Amino acid sequence: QSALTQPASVSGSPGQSITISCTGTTSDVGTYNFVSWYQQHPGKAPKAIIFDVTNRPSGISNRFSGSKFGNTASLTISGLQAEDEADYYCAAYTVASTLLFGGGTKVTVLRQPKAAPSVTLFPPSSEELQANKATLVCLISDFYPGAVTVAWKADSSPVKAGVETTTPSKQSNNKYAASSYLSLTPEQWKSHRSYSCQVTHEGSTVEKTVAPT
Amino acid sequence: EVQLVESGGGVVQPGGSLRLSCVASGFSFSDFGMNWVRQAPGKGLEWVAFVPFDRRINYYAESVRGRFTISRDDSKNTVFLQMDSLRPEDTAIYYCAKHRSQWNFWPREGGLDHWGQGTLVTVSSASTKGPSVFPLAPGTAALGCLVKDYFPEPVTVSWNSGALTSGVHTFPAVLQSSGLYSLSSVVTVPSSSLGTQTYICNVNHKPSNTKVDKKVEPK
Repeated sequence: QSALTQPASVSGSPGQSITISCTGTTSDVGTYNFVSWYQQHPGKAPKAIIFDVTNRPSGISNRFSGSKFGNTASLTISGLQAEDEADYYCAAYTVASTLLFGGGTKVTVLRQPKAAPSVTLFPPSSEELQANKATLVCLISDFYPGAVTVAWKADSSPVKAGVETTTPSKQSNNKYAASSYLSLTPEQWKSHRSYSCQVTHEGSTVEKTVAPT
Repeated sequence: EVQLVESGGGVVQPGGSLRLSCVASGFSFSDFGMNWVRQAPGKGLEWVAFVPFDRRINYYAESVRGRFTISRDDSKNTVFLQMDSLRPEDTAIYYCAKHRSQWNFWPREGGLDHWGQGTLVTVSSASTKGPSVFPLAPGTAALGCLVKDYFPEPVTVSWNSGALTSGVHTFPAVLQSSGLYSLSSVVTVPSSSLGTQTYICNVNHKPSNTKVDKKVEPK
């Protein structure tokens, strides 16, 4: 019942080829040849590009093509162009007669250097504490391509309660920014030795820590 | 050209009900099945429901089964989504989507060939409520303002009444488990200016006639 599995992020240079994967089980992708792909540019409706594993509607460039093998479907884009930059979604018909969408993949057409994020971790201000609330703010800035995942550590244990992360959007300087919030009580904040914001970008991880001092 | 026009989305309390419409033209409406698909802002697509071209059986995602009801009125080229027992996690943009294959009784062959621009449904139990603004205190430095617990959208944030624009970034709002919005606005500045230069964020929340100015300082 969870989304079909897709890579978070995939990127290539103009001219290159990339393939996105979509992995299900014998309950959907493995049994049925009714896998479709959709393209969605930011703030726009999705647009169909591939149906029934391999077929292409009229109007869709044939640089796009699809295949399947076992529990994995694949979309392949060749001769990568700037306009191909978008999110890509697969979807599979299931044995329950439902349609199951994958988690999506951000496809970046590389037009600038890879840039690791700068992370600044803000403890709750004193004013917020006076108001009986505590929010840790994790500011993530200057990264390319625009995809990260954020993890919060309390002292040394994982925490995902009261976390809220925005999705990367462009900054004025043309790189990406994102933010994550950890809400908790002043008791929680004062009790632990530390809290940590962990940001993962292109297989790399940068970490910031704050302590009530 | 195929046209799909959704409407009816808006704010509704948890446990409440709301009914979306999709009016369609540019194809023979009665020969195709229709779908509803949803997307929480900046998240992935999630298939909601399908109604076949001619009465038979409607299919639903497990997450909406028993609460949601799809249907159609061919006489007006309209598909409906009746949403009852709304939960906060139902907040999403709802798209209406034509099924590609003619005369099909399952959302099967062909995928979804055309989609509308969508309608936004916000599931919160909250009313007009002004933000509380807290400072995020700072060779470069990051400083900012946390704009907390307001409803509904939007706020707007300037720095120093507009004179400061370089290195500014106002994030998108997050809807919290409380049914309220929070955003941050940030400026990256020269460390060497922290003592001398004054940084004030101006937070405007039109829905409540609230403006807040907050000088943010080191330490």
